Amino acid sequence: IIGGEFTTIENQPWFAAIYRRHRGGSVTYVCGGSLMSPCWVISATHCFIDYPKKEDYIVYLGRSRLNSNTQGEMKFEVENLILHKDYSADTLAHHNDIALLKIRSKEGRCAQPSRTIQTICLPSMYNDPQFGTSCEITGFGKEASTDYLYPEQLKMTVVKLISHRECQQPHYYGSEVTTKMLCAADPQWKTDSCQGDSGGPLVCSLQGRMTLTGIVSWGRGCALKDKPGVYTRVSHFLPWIRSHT
Amino acid sequence: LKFQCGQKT
Ligand SMILES: COc1ccc(O)c(-c2nc3cc(C(N)=[NH2+])ccc3[nH]2)c1
Repeated sequence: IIGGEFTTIENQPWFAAIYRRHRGGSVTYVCGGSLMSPCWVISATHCFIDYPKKEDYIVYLGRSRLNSNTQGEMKFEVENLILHKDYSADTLAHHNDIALLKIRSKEGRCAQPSRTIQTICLPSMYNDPQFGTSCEITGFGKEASTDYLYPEQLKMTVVKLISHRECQQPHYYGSEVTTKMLCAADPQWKTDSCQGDSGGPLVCSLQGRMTLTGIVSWGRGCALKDKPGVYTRVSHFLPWIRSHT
Repeated sequence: LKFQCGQKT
């Protein structure tokens, strides 16, 4: 995240950190995700697309730091990895970029509620906030496009949703953005999501609840003028989500 | 005890 503040998981208790193992000894970070229900985490298919081996991923809940342990964290293996059939990538955009990971702990259970682990609410069918709404995004992604390392502390920032009309302007993204995507930017192009934040949540308040309105998906550069970050519009995937959850 | 989606506190 460019800009933002450093935070702790108590502030984003539904954020999930997904790592990949290289038995060479290291486990590296892959993407973020959100806990929908005790056994299901939702992320982005593009995070897995290249190495769809569920057995090598580890999911942690209740984690405030990237490579050091947080007291209260839970570790899970991925029992099912559901990528979106029809996912497609082009020169920028990812289409149908949503994935579901069913988690199981070594004891055979799903997540348990604590002060650092909570689910986030889903929107109702095709129900979104109106452009202008401020939502927050969280993650362990880069702090600057030139960085080649990810921060160790979890960060968060607030961004505003913009209309499709604004985002589909030719000098923004044109038609690369569809109705199944949402764009969000900082009025001052000062804060934004970046490489490493893919899969994490775009949370807004909808009908009184903190709702998972988008999934961090793509964007040209990070915190660039007229280049908002694009998110998968969760409200348009509700049937898909239910067919599997 | 049980989850309450969206609730931090
Ligand atoms: C360079 O290779 C990769 C690999 C995985 C990614 O998720 C990304 C990535 N770029 C990203 C850019 C943005 C943004 N708003 N500008 C958000 C998430 C991203 N994730 C880049």
